[PDB]
Amino acid sequence: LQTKVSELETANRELIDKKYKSDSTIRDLKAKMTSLEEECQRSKQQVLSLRRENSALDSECHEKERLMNQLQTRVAVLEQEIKDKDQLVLRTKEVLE
Amino acid sequence: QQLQTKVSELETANRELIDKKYKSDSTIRDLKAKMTSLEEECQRSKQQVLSLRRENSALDSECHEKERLMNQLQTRVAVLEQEIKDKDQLVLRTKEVLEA
Repeated sequence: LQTKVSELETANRELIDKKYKSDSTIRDLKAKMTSLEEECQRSKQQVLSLRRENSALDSECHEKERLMNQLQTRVAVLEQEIKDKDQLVLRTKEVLE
Repeated sequence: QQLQTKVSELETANRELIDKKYKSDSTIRDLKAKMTSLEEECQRSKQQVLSLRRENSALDSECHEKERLMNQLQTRVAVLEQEIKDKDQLVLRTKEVLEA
């Protein structure tokens, strides 16, 4: 009789107490997620920053190499100019005999 | 205490809580799933950052060696350009004596 009233009072008090717990779980999950998407956004910007830095270094390595081949060519030209001038200095010394 | 109207009221209150509990549970299941993908996404960008930091250190060392060989060459050019000037001046002074 009044027996089923008690089984139902326990069931209700249990549901309301579970509703408090589920609500705080939702509040906690939403907060744990806000920090997480702020973290993911930070690393996305960090990746993009590092990709820009890498492109910059790549272009810089290209220019350095371009300038280097130019200097190696310049050295070869000057090294030959020396050889030709030393030989001219040698032939002048040789004629004064 | 002769009326079970509290049963009819306690059953309409309970069935309403049970239906709300289904909705709250799927919200929790959906938040937990949205978070698992997000944690996986963050882990993927962490490895992408680390990969890009390795790559950056490599390019930096490479740019440093290129800059080092360039300073060496610029110095070499200056030495050779001076050797030329000194030899041309010797050739000039010999020409000058052969005139006087």
